[PDB]
Amino acid sequence: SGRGAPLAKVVFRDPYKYRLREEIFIANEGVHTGQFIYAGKKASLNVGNVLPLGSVPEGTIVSNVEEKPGDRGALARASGNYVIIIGHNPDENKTRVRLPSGAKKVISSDARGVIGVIAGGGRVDKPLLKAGRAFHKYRLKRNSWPKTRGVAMNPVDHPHGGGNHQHIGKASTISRGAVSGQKAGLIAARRTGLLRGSQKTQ
Amino acid sequence: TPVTLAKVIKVLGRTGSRGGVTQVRVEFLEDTSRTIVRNVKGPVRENDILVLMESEREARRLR
Amino acid sequence: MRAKWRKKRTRRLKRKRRKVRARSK
Amino acid sequence: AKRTKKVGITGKYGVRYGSSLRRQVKKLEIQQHARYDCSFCGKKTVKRGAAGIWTCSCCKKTVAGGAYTVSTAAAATVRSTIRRLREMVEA
Amino acid sequence: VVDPFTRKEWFDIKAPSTFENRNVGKTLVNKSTGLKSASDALKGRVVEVCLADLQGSEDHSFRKIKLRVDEVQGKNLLTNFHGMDFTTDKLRSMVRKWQTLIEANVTVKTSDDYVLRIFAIAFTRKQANQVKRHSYAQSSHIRAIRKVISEILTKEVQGSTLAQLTSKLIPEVINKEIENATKDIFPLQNIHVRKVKLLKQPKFDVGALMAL
Amino acid sequence: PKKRASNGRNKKGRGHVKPVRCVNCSKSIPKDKAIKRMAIRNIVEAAAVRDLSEASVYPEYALPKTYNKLHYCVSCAIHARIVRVRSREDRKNRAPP
Amino acid sequence: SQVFGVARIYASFNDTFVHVTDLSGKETIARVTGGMKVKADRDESSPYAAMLAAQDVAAKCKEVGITAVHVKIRATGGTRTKTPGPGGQAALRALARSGLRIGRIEDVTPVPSDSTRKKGGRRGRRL
RNA sequence: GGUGAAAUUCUUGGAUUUAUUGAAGACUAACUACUGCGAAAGCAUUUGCCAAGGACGUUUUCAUUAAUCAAGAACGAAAGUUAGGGGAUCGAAGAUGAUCAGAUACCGUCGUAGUCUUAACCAUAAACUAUGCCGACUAGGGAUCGGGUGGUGUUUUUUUAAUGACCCACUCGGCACCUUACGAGAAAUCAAAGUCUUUGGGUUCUGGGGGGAGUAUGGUCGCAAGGCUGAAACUUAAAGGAAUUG
RNA sequence: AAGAAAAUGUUUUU
Ligand SMILES: [K+]
Ligand SMILES: [K+]
Ligand SMILES: [K+]
Ligand SMILES: [Mg+2]
Ligand SMILES: [Mg+2]
Ligand SMILES: [Mg+2]
Ligand SMILES: [Mg+2]
Ligand SMILES: [Mg+2]
Ligand SMILES: [Mg+2]
Ligand SMILES: [Mg+2]
Ligand SMILES: [Mg+2]
Ligand SMILES: [Mg+2]
Ligand SMILES: [Mg+2]
Ligand SMILES: [Mg+2]
Ligand SMILES: [Mg+2]
Ligand SMILES: [Mg+2]
Ligand SMILES: [Mg+2]
Ligand SMILES: [Mg+2]
Ligand SMILES: [Mg+2]
Ligand SMILES: [Mg+2]
Ligand SMILES: [Mg+2]
Ligand SMILES: [Zn+2]
Ligand SMILES: [Zn+2]
Repeated sequence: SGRGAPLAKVVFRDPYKYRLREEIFIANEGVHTGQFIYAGKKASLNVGNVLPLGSVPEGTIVSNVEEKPGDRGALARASGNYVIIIGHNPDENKTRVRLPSGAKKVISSDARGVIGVIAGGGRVDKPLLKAGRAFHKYRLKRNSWPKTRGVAMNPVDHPHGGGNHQHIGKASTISRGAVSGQKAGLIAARRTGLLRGSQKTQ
Repeated sequence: TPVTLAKVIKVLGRTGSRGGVTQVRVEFLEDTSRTIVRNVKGPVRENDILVLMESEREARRLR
Repeated sequence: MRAKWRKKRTRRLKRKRRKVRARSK
Repeated sequence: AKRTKKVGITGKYGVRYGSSLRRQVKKLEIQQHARYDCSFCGKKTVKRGAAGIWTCSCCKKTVAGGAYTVSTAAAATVRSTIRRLREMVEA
Repeated sequence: VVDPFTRKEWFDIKAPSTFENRNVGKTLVNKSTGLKSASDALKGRVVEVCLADLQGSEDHSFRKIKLRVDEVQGKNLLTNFHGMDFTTDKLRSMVRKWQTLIEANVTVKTSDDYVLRIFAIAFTRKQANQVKRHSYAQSSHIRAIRKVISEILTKEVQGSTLAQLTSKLIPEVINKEIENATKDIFPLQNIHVRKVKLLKQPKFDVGALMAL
Repeated sequence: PKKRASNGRNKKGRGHVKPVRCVNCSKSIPKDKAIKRMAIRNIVEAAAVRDLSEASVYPEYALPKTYNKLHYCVSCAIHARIVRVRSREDRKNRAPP
Repeated sequence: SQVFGVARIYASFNDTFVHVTDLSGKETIARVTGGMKVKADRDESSPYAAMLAAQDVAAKCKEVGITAVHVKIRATGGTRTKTPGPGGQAALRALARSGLRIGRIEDVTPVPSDSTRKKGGRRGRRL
């Protein structure tokens, strides 16, 4: 509930006690029930396996990537999202990766990730098409919907409120150094207007 | 100042937009077993001694 | 006038005429 | 008889929400409700549960897939890339 | 104001184990210091040196050899085979019009651990009494020739180590074998093994490195 | 009327030929219509073949040649004098000079 | 008896590079261009500028300890020219005349098995 | 770096160049040709799988089952549209630099859409050989692609020979070419554009001086851009084709 | 190898 990507329940044996330990992975697309998942440094490069970032070749696509060794997954967890291994640094062992947003990050080679892409991709390509469907989407996430426009409020309620016409009144670009209650609008905007140009700035 | 002199052994032809220079196949006085083509603007004939600032400079035709 | 650009001008005139026709009823 | 000319599945939406949005919803709903070939038992019995989950009514195997189709182009490309890298590593 | 070449020390490359001659030349690198070792700066360098310069015989003016540094032993860079390539001038001279060019390539693992891709070329030629002025192939014979060449290369590699494949490439016996096995299809004047590319190296294994 | 009997190109029985780019101006021209001249030029002439031979360390080096196939558009070929306008009778002579 | 380096004459149009390096190519020795020798913004490709640059590079090579160079000539290559500029020839001749020994002439102009789309549009530069 | 020359731009946070690796997407050089295949648009890396096809060979089979075709359909370059993927290069728009009298143009540096791909549309090109398809006949000549037949044929090893390549002769089919035209045409030119006032082998489509005009209106297809069908009022003595001399 | 600029010209009559 509240998550676009499905979860995969994976049962491991406890190496130190006779019992089973069940873990809740985020299922990578192509993983099926009854499949054997191999997690560790010596696991093979198959979809669904969990390997340290330093043990995979360049260009590998991974998911549920650790920012630090042992934090159990922080990056590329939403549906359809993935991280690409773009470089290795054997001395001072680090792995360069490209994040879903396009940012370049340097992670320890001991951090782990799951081979493949997060399942459930293409979810946002379907129009919600109904206020009710948006209602049920956020009903299972948090109380952040619906949103009243700040200009539709009174001056006591919001920086944008008031006036005989609905208008901001002052520049909606807000400085990063603003204080709480002033940060309404576009915070620390480098630019505004319809985006014309490319991504992946040099 | 580098010193080198040569002697024209053959006249190639007139050259330049206005025909002002002439191309000469010219053989160095010292180390005569070495020949280069040069551009000279004044009136020349065969068997004329010229003085060169540089030795290694291929003179090309003037379009 | 080049026939290609005359064709383009005629196409523009046709769209304008159709739009005015639709604005009228 | 053919009951609707072009709306198909989105005929339940009436005249609301706009033709273009209804068209996109038509495409993705047809994908979402189509029946698919099982890769394990060889039957056309794989249908979607919740988003991203595709269960076969026969042999009861469940596979993680796309939100509205069993296998996305992204996952096909990733499978090809991982196969190439795995073959390079083990060969 | 810096004059960086005073802080550089010279090394001599003892490149091969088996071609003809150990000494191929010298390289320079900064003097090893606390945080940037000369051995680390080296050991990744690749030198492309002519097989004619290896063998002393001018009939190897093409077929350049790639050798990358593996180890440092007292100002001596021991290398090993990294790849082989024809020269651009030789390749362009072989490529001529009014004849069919045949190109084959195979990916194969050597006998011990090495993964290589072999690029072989061949060219159609006229018979001695031929009157027709182009002598083209019918592309089914081309398929058969490519199959034969691929089989020959697959047999010659993977039954021999990297060193044995080097010692087999130098005398060019694979070319004669391809000639013999493809003569019954077309004359094929110009069989050559134009390129050997190293795709994957095994673990370093300085033990077999120190075979020179 | 029709200036050239077949066409200003060489394509009969094909319909389409993949284009090539002019070396001089980068104009897109079909491979058959482009004026193609092969250059086998000695890599170092410089009126200095003997000079390089003297400086060489190998006896009888047998210096190489540089090979380059140049494809020209009609306009660039005419301007750079790879081809010249010919009379009506001279146009029908396909033999090289 | 001789110490070999690599000459690496890149003769583009509008400029020429004479790049003497070690046999490996990682360590460089006196990369000098005709733009370093003449200042007009147009003469970088002049054979005189190329000769001066090659002479300076060869002098620095002789002061560093290099005796001979294996020459690698290349043009802009890729998708643009494939034809050496006017200055590479003069650079080679000046290197030969400046006392350095010359060996193993090679053309290493990057020639694609085919190209990305060439610059200029389909109709090309219309001057 | 770029140009004829510039300038925008990058650059001692090291530009350009060199070396070792790696990734992504496009594409398939040279070989490549008056060469091949396809109904056309088109199709150029290897290999495998799947079906398809022409030419030839045939003392095989059926026996008129055929040609061309309104209505009706399948495919249909590029650009363009919709939704995903991908987005290296080039690059409508746009941003800049210069030139200019002006230059939101040519030239220069970026760069969105697009360029690639899947699923759908669109159905147009100087979609050209500006030459409908089927059939018969009328010159000479040499090449070349595919098949077949023959030879005291050359070369290749199997062990006599034989497939392979090659030479010569013949033949069917094909892309074309050279000469001359009996002939044709206004001519350019044409082996079909000939067999035509000595006018008839079969059949489909289209045109009737130039504009207005592929426009108005109606219909129809398309999301749209637009496609198909398609006038007249009115105006005009020329417009046009080939060739000749300046 | 390449090499800057160049817009305009009333009607009828021969
Ligand atoms: K307000
Ligand atoms: K220039
Ligand atoms: K793009
Ligand atoms: Mg909102
Ligand atoms: Mg609101
Ligand atoms: Mg209110
Ligand atoms: Mg307030
Ligand atoms: Mg405020
Ligand atoms: Mg004309
Ligand atoms: Mg066409
Ligand atoms: Mg300059
Ligand atoms: Mg011009
Ligand atoms: Mg190719
Ligand atoms: Mg062919
Ligand atoms: Mg019809
Ligand atoms: Mg301006
Ligand atoms: Mg497209
Ligand atoms: Mg049409
Ligand atoms: Mg037509
Ligand atoms: Mg006329
Ligand atoms: Mg006048
Ligand atoms: Zn099943
Ligand atoms: Zn051009």
